[PDB]
Amino acid sequence: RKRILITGGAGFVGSHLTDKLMMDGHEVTVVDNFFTGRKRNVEHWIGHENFELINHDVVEPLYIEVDQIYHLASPYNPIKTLKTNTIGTLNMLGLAKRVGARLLLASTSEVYGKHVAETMCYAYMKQEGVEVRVARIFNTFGPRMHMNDGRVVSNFILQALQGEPLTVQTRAFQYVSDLVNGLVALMNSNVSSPVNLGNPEEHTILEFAQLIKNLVGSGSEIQFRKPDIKKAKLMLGWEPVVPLEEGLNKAIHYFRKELEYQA
Amino acid sequence: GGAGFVGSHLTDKLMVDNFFTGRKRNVEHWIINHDVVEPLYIEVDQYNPIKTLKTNTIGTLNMLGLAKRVGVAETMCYAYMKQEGVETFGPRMHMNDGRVVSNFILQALQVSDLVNGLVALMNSNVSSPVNLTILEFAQLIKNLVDIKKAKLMLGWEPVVPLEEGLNKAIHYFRKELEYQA
Amino acid sequence: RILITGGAGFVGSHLTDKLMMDGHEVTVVDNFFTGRKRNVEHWIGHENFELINHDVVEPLYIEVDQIYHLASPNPIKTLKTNTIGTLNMLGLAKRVGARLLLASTSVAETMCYAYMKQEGVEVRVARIFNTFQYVSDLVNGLVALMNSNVSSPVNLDIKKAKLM
Amino acid sequence: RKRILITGGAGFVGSHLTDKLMMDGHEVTVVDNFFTGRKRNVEHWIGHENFELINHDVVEPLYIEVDQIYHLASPASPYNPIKTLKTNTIGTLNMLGLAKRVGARLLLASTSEVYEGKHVAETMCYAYMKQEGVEVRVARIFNTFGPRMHMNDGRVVSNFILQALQGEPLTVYGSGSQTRAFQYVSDLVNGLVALMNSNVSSPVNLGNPEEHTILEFAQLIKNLVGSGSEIQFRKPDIKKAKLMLGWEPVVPLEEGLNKAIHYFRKELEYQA
Amino acid sequence: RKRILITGGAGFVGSHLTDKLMMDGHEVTVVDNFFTGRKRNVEHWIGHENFELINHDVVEPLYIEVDQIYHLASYNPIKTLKTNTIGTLNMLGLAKRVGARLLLASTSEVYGKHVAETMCYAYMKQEGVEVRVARIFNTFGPRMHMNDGRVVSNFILQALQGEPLTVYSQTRAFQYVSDLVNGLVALMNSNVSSPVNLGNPEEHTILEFAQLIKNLVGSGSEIQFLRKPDIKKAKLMLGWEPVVPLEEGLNKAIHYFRKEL
Amino acid sequence: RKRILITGGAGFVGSHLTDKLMMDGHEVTVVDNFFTGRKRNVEHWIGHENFELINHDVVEPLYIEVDQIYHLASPASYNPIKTLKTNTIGTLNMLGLAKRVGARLLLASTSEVYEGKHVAETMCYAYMKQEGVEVRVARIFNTFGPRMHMNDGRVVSNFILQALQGEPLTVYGSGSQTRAFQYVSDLVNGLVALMNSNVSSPVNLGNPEEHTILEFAQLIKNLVGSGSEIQFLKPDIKKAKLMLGWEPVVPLEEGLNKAIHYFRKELEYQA
Ligand SMILES: NC(=O)c1ccc[n+]([C@@H]2O[C@H](COP(=O)([O-])OP(=O)(O)OC[C@H]3O[C@@H](n4cnc5c(N)ncnc54)[C@H](O)[C@@H]3O)[C@@H](O)[C@H]2O)c1
Ligand SMILES: NC(=O)c1ccc[n+]([C@@H]2O[C@H](COP(=O)([O-])OP(=O)(O)OC[C@H]3O[C@@H](n4cnc5c(N)ncnc54)[C@H](O)[C@@H]3O)[C@@H](O)[C@H]2O)c1
Ligand SMILES: NC(=O)c1ccc[n+]([C@@H]2O[C@H](COP(=O)([O-])OP(=O)(O)OC[C@H]3O[C@@H](n4cnc5c(N)ncnc54)[C@H](O)[C@@H]3O)[C@@H](O)[C@H]2O)c1
Ligand SMILES: NC(=O)c1ccc[n+]([C@@H]2O[C@H](COP(=O)([O-])OP(=O)(O)OC[C@H]3O[C@@H](n4cnc5c(N)ncnc54)[C@H](O)[C@@H]3O)[C@@H](O)[C@H]2O)c1
Ligand SMILES: NC(=O)c1ccc[n+]([C@@H]2O[C@H](COP(=O)([O-])OP(=O)(O)OC[C@H]3O[C@@H](n4cnc5c(N)ncnc54)[C@H](O)[C@@H]3O)[C@@H](O)[C@H]2O)c1
Ligand SMILES: NC(=O)c1ccc[n+]([C@@H]2O[C@H](COP(=O)([O-])OP(=O)(O)OC[C@H]3O[C@@H](n4cnc5c(N)ncnc54)[C@H](O)[C@@H]3O)[C@@H](O)[C@H]2O)c1
Ligand SMILES: O=c1ccn([C@@H]2O[C@H](COP(=O)(O)OP(=O)(O)O)[C@@H](O)[C@H]2O)c(=O)[nH]1
Repeated sequence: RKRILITGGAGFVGSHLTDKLMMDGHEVTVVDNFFTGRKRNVEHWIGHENFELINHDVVEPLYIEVDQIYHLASPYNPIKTLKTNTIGTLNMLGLAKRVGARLLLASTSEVYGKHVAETMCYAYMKQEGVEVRVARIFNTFGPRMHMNDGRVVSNFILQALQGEPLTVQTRAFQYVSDLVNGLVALMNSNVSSPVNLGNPEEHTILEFAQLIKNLVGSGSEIQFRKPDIKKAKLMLGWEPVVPLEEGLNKAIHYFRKELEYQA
Repeated sequence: GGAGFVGSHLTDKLMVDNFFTGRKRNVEHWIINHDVVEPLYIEVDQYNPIKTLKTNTIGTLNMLGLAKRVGVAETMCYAYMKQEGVETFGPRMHMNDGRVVSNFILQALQVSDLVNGLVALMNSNVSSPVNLTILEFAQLIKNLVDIKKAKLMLGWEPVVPLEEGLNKAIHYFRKELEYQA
Repeated sequence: RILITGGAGFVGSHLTDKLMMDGHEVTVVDNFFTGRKRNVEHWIGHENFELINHDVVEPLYIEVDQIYHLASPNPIKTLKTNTIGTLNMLGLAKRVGARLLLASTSVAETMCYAYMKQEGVEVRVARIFNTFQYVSDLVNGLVALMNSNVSSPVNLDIKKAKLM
Repeated sequence: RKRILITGGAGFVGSHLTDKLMMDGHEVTVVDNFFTGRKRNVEHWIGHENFELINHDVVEPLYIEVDQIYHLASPASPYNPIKTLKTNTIGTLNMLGLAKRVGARLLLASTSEVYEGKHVAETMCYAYMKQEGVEVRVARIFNTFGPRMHMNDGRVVSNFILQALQGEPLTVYGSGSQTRAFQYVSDLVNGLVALMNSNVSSPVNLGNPEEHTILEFAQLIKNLVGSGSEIQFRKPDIKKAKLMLGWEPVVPLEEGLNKAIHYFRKELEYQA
Repeated sequence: RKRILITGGAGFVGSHLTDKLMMDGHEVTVVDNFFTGRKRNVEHWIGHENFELINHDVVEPLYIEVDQIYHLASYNPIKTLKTNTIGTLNMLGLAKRVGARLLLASTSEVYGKHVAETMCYAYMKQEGVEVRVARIFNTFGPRMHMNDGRVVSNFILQALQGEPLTVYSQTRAFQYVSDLVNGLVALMNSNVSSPVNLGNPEEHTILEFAQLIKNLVGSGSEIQFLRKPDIKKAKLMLGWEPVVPLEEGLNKAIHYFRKEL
Repeated sequence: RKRILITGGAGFVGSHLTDKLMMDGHEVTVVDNFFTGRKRNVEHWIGHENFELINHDVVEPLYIEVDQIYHLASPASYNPIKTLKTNTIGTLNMLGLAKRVGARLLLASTSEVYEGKHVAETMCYAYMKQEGVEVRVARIFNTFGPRMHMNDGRVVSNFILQALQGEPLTVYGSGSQTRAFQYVSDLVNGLVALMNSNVSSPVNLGNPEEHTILEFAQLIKNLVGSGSEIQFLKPDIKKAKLMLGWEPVVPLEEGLNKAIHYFRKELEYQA
């Protein structure tokens, strides 16, 4: 069992990763500045002997002894984002260099500051021999996700839950636990080249509208880049195993829980 | 300290926090992550005991070092005054604090007047300190499920009755417990 | 290895002598705000003594075994000394595993029991009374209280000190 | 007349830019860490009342009162990727912060290679413009040659001048049908000053659209040098600069090559 | 009347200087880390509206708004060098910043206080800092250091104790302190940039001093064996000269030593 | 073989030292802020595995792990305040470094102690006495050779310049005053000898062989092959000779020729 640091672990993906790593009995250190993260996503672990929550900004230098580093800190405010993606990543690479820790960069499918984040990691690998991992994350959904990210899956759930009409090409979405398995898979693998972590199983916009409507139980009216993971299938033995129905239900539950709290 | 219980209701009426015991949801309808232990520079007009003690002392020292710059914590206020010329239940409250009233509500389910009193003492010239049955609470919560100095120097008094105050608090407690499921 | 903050003072300097007579590596930290360097100058030069011009509100990084924190003197500087200065010695204590004795009177106490409960700092709190009690006996009491096992407060009603 | 700061001003382009701004009577300050720049490139201005040379790294914060900022600070690649990346990102952020703090206009010297860190460098300038209202300018610079240029930059024009001067055979990869577009530095320098004082905050290509085949450069340089050397075996679109700035390369190739050949020859003789 | 900073103003020369400037109704400020100075030397003034004491090391940057800076701050060799170099750099830095006239208290052993001189003239030449350099000669009087080891202290100590005056024919000249202070203020408020000798041009041999002090102490003590100050420049520019006879001087100094012991 | 730090190693003396120590197979680190030094004087070693160049100012604290420290970082003569700070704060720092990492420090002082070089020596002995730092002090006399500052107002530099440029060789007085000059490789050998010796007291490193001003003028005139017109207007190394067994071995004509070559190459570059 290892000492793991998770930047942005108080967010959507980070908190779910935090759950799994705590379950495996690791010393998880979460660093978050709560810009888009919430203390609530990890508050169940506050007090636990192997967990620690630090209100810290990755733009500011951080000095801790850890074994692994999941760098997931990246949020409207373009300057703060650019500084986080660059100065923040440089710092985590500096920290991994100083304490001899492995760093996984949570990059994005949008690379087809995140682009230069990949490069910075490879700059430290090529030059300072820092063990790096680069995951190219595609569209991900689930509990604790940002409800108003304007994305097509979130809108349909919201509109369905409030009885509003569902206002309406293919979309690929993966459940968050799939991604979390993928990150952990990649982290402990020996693949240092970039790896696509997304769900290649696509569905049309209308198909999601019709599926979510049924799963919610609403009387709402309907008005008027596919991820290739053959590398992950082969190098990691990884693929999404959580069915669309099971994942959507857990997410619908979370949204439902949140909307009732705002009344 | 405005991301808290009294902090949020005081922010509300008038329209910096590390979210240690505060939450963003308490003020997010108006949208700095700063620990008051660290020196803060902005131009204005008006469980873990170590962190609590460092906050109340080093923190209050800063705000007095800020107040002085831009024009036991009680004693530090009067030290700055003399030397440097420097001048409860409700929603969003801590449920698991251990308070008698709070405990009864949790077992049964299973503040604006303070905001006025802070404002009234603030815009007044009184720097001197000013103050702002068990069964009957139990039987009332079950159904629904000395300030004389503030009366002469301020003319302020609590005007919200007891039942108006508990029901508004009960609503909040219920809302939270459903969220925990 | 013993560190005495405010050891160029009334009590600190008699405390300084007694500990230098027993041959401990005394280090006196002081800012001379109220303490006179004459009080301890007769020790300057010897191998065991060291005098450091230092204000406790500024962090102090030294390596000692015991800390006789007696630093206490303009009301604002007095409050920064009692609060921050104490937080800096408990931080020094916690950092170098030093046993700390507070010199309370008949807030800093609370910090001292905070660091014991939370960070496991060995602390000693002496509620000192009016001294001119004679100073030689107070040193006897402070030195006795440091090398004992009583964490709680002890007056120097001395029913507790006499029996413990 | 203005107070101008030039980061990387001790290098190839920056020093030529420095010459021009000094001649125009400005208070030019050069900030450089001499990682690839040379003090000789600007030593002629040292002592002059309007010039100041600072040994500074743009990765470290800098606080000086200026009106305009020419951000040319970026090492070249023949090397040290971490320092390059840190310079292009933390360096730019430092200068954008300065420009915001003192109300200064910043021209970023970007590159044609964006068609690393130069890309995210552009984005940061616009982030500051959009959010902090900082006046920014972005030049996308194409291949530039001339005096004070790095001779071993692996570039095709540098190699031909070198091999010709040493009587070595001029090596041509392939059939030499590939085309290369090169601008003299005083042209680029002219584009940069124009762009700075214009009101075009969108990226502007500064390059020489006049192309020539590899074989054409080989033979021209061969003749201009006067050697018995043997021959062995992204085009800049600048209509935006031509229209918004009234700028175009006006220095003929021959005049520019003679001057570059001179610099190389003077340097090679000093290394003997 | 001006805002005067005096570094080392709690020392021997420093403190008598603080006495005059305070008596003249100035706003004096002492910055001192107490390395070889004592609070009782200036305790007389603490609490006064125009006096302020600061326990401060000049090796650490200082930022106060003063008009004139008397830089007198100066066993432990490394700390002394740091104090005399960095310390002086800081006060010259301070003076450049708040436009103050700095007077350096240099010594006659210049014939690193030499470099402190050279720094003051580079800040004058290059940054336009008004500077005053006093080359100070051997001084004695009240509040002087009994155990410093100089020929005059040992000859009062050993006289007063009854111990033999230890003598190692060569000549020394000594001025009284109230005379060095009068000439320090006179140099500050003058227009002389170049260094000016502050001393007493009356040499006495080493053995002469030992028998002299004896007849002043009047104790049963025996004797057992084992750069002349030119002040003409200070005369004509400053109108300053030692006015205190040696005899009266040594008496006042013995009265300090005898009271202490 | 040791890890050696050379401050100011991009200067005249420093780069020639750097060459020698790199040839001897040491791990040489050059620290310089290029205020009077030039990267070209050392660039041939950049890329080599045992060489590292750091653009650093010794007035700023430096933390490196080394065995020996050659402290040559001091500008030549303009800006007095920066010279003063480098010689004092710069030295305090390099001694502070030496104390922290246990390194032997050689200070390059000057014969002018017969500015800031005097007090630089004292600081070294303060650290030796108080902090047990192993220190060495070389009192360097006038040195000439390739890579030297040409416009240092020095009598030999001026004579080569004026001769190379066909200008008249101006000689003040009758030119009967005498000057002693050493070639740089001689000075370097002395420095390495002084560094690896056990002599911690100051040691003069100079060429005791003196010549009159007019003698240098006429020799330099002849060695250049110029038609320049002539117009009109001491190092004691016996301790170095005995303790280190060192003495200058490079003849004057040989040293002057190599120096004349350097000046000549430089003036042509200034065309
Ligand atoms: N969410 C997706 O579907 C998706 C898609 C592609 C890529 N990704 C990648 O996955 C990672 C996790 O994203 P998410 O969807 O959980 O977003 P999120 O906002 O839930 O997670 C970001 C977390 O980082 C923290 N943070 C941001 N800036 C910080 C700073 N300067 N200092 C300290 N903490 C800071 C925030 O407070 C938040 O807790 C992201 O980095 C993103 O690039 C996510
Ligand atoms: N509510 C009551 O009945 C009551 C009773 C007695 C005293 N008080 C006083 O009234 C004040 C209001 O209490 P509340 O009910 O709003 O508590 P709260 O916990 O809701 O709010 C306190 C806020 O201060 C912030 N904070 C704490 N330590 C900090 C630090 N070191 N740096 C930055 N921010 C920090 C927390 O994040 C929190 O938001 C409290 O300070 C307390 O001292 C309240
Ligand atoms: N008998 C009494 O006089 C009496 C009565 C009640 C309480 N006490 C307590 O006993 C303790 C000893 O008191 P004392 O009379 O010996 O004190 P004192 O005033 O004689 O000595 C206090 C010492 O602390 C030093 N000091 C003050 N502030 C400092 C700072 N910020 N940093 C470093 N040094 C600093 C002073 O220079 C002085 O040497 C005190 O802490 C006081 O609270 C004493
Ligand atoms: N010259 C070309 O052909 C060409 C082509 C495309 C783009 N550009 C752009 O033009 C700009 C200037 O190019 P150049 O050929 O003059 O480059 P150059 O390599 O000759 O000079 C860059 C200058 O900046 C200095 N510098 C480097 N890193 C620094 C740091 N971290 N802090 C402070 N100073 C630093 C270097 O020493 C050098 O003087 C570059 O940014 C380059 O991207 C040039
Ligand atoms: N009086 C003489 O015999 C004599 C003779 C020649 C020269 N001088 C010069 O006159 C000046 C005054 O001498 P003095 O006899 O008063 O000496 P002194 O030792 O009595 O005075 C020195 C004062 O400087 C202070 N000091 C020392 N280091 C300090 C630091 N780092 N920061 C702040 N304060 C510091 C000490 O606390 C002390 O008060 C000295 O500079 C000395 O060089 C004196
Ligand atoms: N050659 C001589 O004639 C001679 C005579 C007497 C003494 N010396 C001494 O020999 C040493 C070498 O002198 P030189 O002739 O090589 O002169 P130089 O000017 O060529 O060497 C000084 C070197 O130190 C560097 N430097 C200056 N300030 C610095 C700082 N703050 N940080 C880092 N580097 C800095 C300069 O860039 C330069 O490379 C000097 O200490 C000088 O005092 C030389
Ligand atoms: O005059 C200045 C002001 C800013 N900075 C640097 O530029 C960075 C970015 O500035 P910004 O305003 O974005 O950051 P902030 O000061 O608000 O934290 C800062 O970290 C500073 O280090 C600078 O070099 N010169």
